[PDB]
Amino acid sequence: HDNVILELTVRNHPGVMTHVCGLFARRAFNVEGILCLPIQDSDKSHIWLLVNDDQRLEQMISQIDKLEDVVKVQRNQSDPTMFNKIAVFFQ
Amino acid sequence: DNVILELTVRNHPGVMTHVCGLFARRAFNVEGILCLPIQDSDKSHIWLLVNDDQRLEQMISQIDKLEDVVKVQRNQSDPTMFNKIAVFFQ
Ligand SMILES: CC(C)[C@H](N)C(=O)O
Ligand SMILES: CC(C)[C@H](N)C(=O)O
Repeated sequence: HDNVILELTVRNHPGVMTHVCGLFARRAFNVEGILCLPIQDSDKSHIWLLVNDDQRLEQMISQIDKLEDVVKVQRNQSDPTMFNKIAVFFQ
Repeated sequence: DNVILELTVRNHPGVMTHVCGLFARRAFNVEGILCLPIQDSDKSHIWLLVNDDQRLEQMISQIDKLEDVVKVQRNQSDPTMFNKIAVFFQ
């Protein structure tokens, strides 16, 4: 499984997830898993995307950070099996 | 006060943009998301944690009408699933 996990720190405002996924949509780029949780006592959230490793990711990652509501992006700084662990309880 | 809206959708690019776009076009914030692929299928499950809202009534028929949304279920998952997940994440 050549997947990578992008962990985004975003503003918790309407529209943010549509802007982020929209960038994958415009590249015909499937997102495999998503988690989004608010960060307590803040106006921000984390979004985790699970996507396949692709030669276009580095430029897409740069495009994600340029979004006004994305304050930060990390790649493969999350538990690599988090979606396998979550799935076990919720399927 | 929150509710989970549960979608079965086609696991294809742009599908999550179409779903979240419905909320964005109403300035309706989404508090929690989980999306997981359904194994041995072309579908994924999406759980959306949102404020139970008079607006969420009008939205629900809009979501169901999306070509790529296979099924909509509402209030069938305890909203604490997101608190349970959260105890394990930074
Ligand atoms: C963080 C994200 C899910 C944002 N709350 C939105 O509704 O687009
Ligand atoms: C199901 C959803 C996350 C879809 N795979 C998409 O990339 O929009």
